[PDB]
Amino acid sequence: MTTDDLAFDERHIWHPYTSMTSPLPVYPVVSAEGCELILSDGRRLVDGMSSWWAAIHGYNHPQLNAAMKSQIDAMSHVMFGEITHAPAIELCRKLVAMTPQPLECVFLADSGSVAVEVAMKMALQYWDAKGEARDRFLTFRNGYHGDTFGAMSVCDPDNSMHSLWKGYLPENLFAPAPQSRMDGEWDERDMVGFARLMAAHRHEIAAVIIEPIVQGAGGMRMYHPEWLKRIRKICDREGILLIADEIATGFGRTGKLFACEHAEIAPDILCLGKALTGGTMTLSATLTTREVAETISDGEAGCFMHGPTFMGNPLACAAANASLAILESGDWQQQVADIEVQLREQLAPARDAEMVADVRVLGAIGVVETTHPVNMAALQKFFVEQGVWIRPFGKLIYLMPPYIILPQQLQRLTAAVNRAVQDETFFCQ
Amino acid sequence: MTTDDLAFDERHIWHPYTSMTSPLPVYPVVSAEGCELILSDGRRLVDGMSSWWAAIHGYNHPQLNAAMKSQIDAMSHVMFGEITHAPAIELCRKLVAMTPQPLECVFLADSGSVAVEVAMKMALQYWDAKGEARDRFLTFRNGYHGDTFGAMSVCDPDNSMHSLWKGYLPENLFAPAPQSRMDGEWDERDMVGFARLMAAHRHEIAAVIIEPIVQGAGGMRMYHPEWLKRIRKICDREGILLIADEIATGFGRTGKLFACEHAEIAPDILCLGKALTGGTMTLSATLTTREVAETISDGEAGCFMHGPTFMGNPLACAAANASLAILESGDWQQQVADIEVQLREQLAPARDAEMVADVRVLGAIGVVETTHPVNMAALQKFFVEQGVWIRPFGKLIYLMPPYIILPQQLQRLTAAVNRAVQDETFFCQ
Ligand SMILES: *Cc1c(COP(=O)(O)O)cnc(C)c1O
Ligand SMILES: *Cc1c(COP(=O)(O)O)cnc(C)c1O
Ligand code: NA
Ligand code: NA
Ligand code: NA
Ligand code: NA
Repeated sequence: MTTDDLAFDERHIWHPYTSMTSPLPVYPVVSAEGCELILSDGRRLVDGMSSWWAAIHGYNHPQLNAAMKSQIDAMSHVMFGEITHAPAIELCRKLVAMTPQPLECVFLADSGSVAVEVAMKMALQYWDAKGEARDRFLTFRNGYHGDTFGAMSVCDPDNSMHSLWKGYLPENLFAPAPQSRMDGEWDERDMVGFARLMAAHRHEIAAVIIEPIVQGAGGMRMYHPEWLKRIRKICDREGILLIADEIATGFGRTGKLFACEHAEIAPDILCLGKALTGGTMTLSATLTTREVAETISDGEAGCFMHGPTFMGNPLACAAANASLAILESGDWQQQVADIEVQLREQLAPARDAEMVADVRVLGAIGVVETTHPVNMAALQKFFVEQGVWIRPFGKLIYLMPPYIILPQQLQRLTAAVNRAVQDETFFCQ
Repeated sequence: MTTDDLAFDERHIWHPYTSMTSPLPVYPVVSAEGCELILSDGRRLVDGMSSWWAAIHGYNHPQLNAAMKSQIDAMSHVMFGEITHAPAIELCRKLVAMTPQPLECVFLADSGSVAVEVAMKMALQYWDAKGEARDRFLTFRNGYHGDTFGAMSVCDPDNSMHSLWKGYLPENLFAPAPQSRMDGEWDERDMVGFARLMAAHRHEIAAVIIEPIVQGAGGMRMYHPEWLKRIRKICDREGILLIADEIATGFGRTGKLFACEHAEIAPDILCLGKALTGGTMTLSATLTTREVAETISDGEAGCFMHGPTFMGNPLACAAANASLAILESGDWQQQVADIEVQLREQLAPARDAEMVADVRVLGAIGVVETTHPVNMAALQKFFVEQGVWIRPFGKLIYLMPPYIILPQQLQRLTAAVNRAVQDETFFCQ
């Protein structure tokens, strides 16, 4: 990449949640290997972000590469309507086995947002074929489920700018955000804003949808698994369906294969993505029980009414099988247990930092929340200079590294974080 | 693929728009090269579907493969927020150059539906920034724009089952389906429902959104370019935004690179996809003008509120560049013009077939509408037997093959179609 390349980027190319009029700098990445990213100027950053949850195996993993190139040689894409193929089968084969028993019907899709639209749509079609008028969704505050309209309607109203879509956006129910903390004391009084919400719309709710244990893009919070136990039971008695978005938490990122395992519960609907394909390309997965599967298919339409052009993309499915294959090894269990300890350990000094509100860790997830928003460009510049890639946001500086990160690598990350939160230099307001 | 594999699929794996209790047959493809698809039994089908538009360069293209493998060797993926890279930059470099001048700001996404959800959100955010109260969308009936909630909102209310989502889905404005046909008489009465819809909602409409010239999966209809020119003026004189969905018509499918060229008009917002990457994997793109792009960033949000996890996916971006590179050769124009010739000639017998309502051709789009719904399972089975892959839908049998297709290959497609609409056998009265 050249001087004129980088100038084309700023003037024409949108980035996630970015201004065209005032964009802040970006760093030119030409390649990536192991737990590192390589900038065009040859610098190597240790990766602290896993490209946002996804790249749990690092980059240029050889297993991943070979599976990818072999599938391309057979065909990297062929339509799924209505053709089938070996990658798709073996992917839905794994997915069903590794998830709770009742989850055995699988809808592959292209992104996390699309899959959340699919769960959502499954819930409405389920109640419409049952003769029940249930169009409402119930979710926690601070939740994040995607950027598409439907999923936007289940995101934190304030975090997101729902005032922006005041009028277009359909109005749902948001219970207070889970106060009791993962590995903390369960306070009964936590269950009232929810209790009353179910009470007054109990007749109306088509589904409850939350991020299990970890609320990701809504603030990296980590609530008490006791919450999900309470959630499974009310849904069970109410009949209303439980949607688990494990698109961020999925595939043992939290120290357990799926996050619902923290409360030994299973959802009625499970959304997966991101880490699904080991951070190689976009793929998504929505699983459900056969009873939902059939009650939707025996309805008015005769079918579940969804089906994107690139459904079941063999290439993606191949990356996915390669990734689940790495996991099946089980070696991830100790990688994460080890990363957890070193995260909990080396982030500990941080709570004594004047700028730090809270430090919480679960699995390969280390969160250090400040009392003021980071100075993005400033901080972002200071991380690179340290040889590390860490994408901070609002009041959060956090780590979520490849499972394969070497202790000395984790160490630099954790050292950059402490370093960065002890001076008021990289903060505003 | 083995016997229980195919059985696992039928019982656990969903397909586009399919029933889990009573799914219809499917065909197992093991690989694919050029313009043919190969079944597990070694059977070889000529592809007339281009895997639903996308595979304009056929399958296993050598340029396509090596670009993919090369990018795979540098990195198949790295987060774009906010990092940049060579595959993304060069893609948007090609995008901006090849589309009408005012279109120079690009937002990369993962699928068509998502691209449409971006176009809509740009439109709403645009009017929030100007203090104007415009939340409504104007669009033609018989249109198709995606399967996600927001895009669902502008799909044909009947074709799509809008009763199923009565309420949740926002209720938009629907002009009648465009009566005058591509290459025919422009009849002024055509513009009365539309005029009157705008007349009473002139003030409310944030945007007009339609498929340019060809109405895709909602009918395989072909309207008269005069509709696009007239629409550009009303939009302009009202100031309202115009969104063209070229996820299906884009990259020369109709005889011109982009279908708005038939009317020598430019949208304010353009959606792209499917053929973007040569149908290798999913990638999307939403371009807009610098006035829209700046009016939104200078709004309350401080950025365009979108950013998918895999935004700017280096792997996909790599595939697209090669596919666009192939087009740069310019061969597509006379390859497509020629395919247009053949469809016109050999689809001609169809109008003497009892079962055929209409026969229309535009570019390498051959359409044969029947008088009754096809017998999907039956029809689908007969084509396979013919050595061809044709995927019929509702009352339509249509062909849309790769630009590379051999005259001898095309011949078979069109001859299978002709056979198939003589008797009443493959149809369900
Ligand atoms: C990342 C995420 C999503 C979004 O998926 P996209 O690929 O960005 O569309 C949805 N839900 C949760 C919980 C996520 O972490
Ligand atoms: C195919 C298509 C879409 C949908 O894109 P997906 O990848 O299937 O979500 C949207 N609009 C038009 C005009 C299309 O042809
Ligand atoms: Na299971
Ligand atoms: Na059915
Ligand atoms: Na342009
Ligand atoms: Na701004």
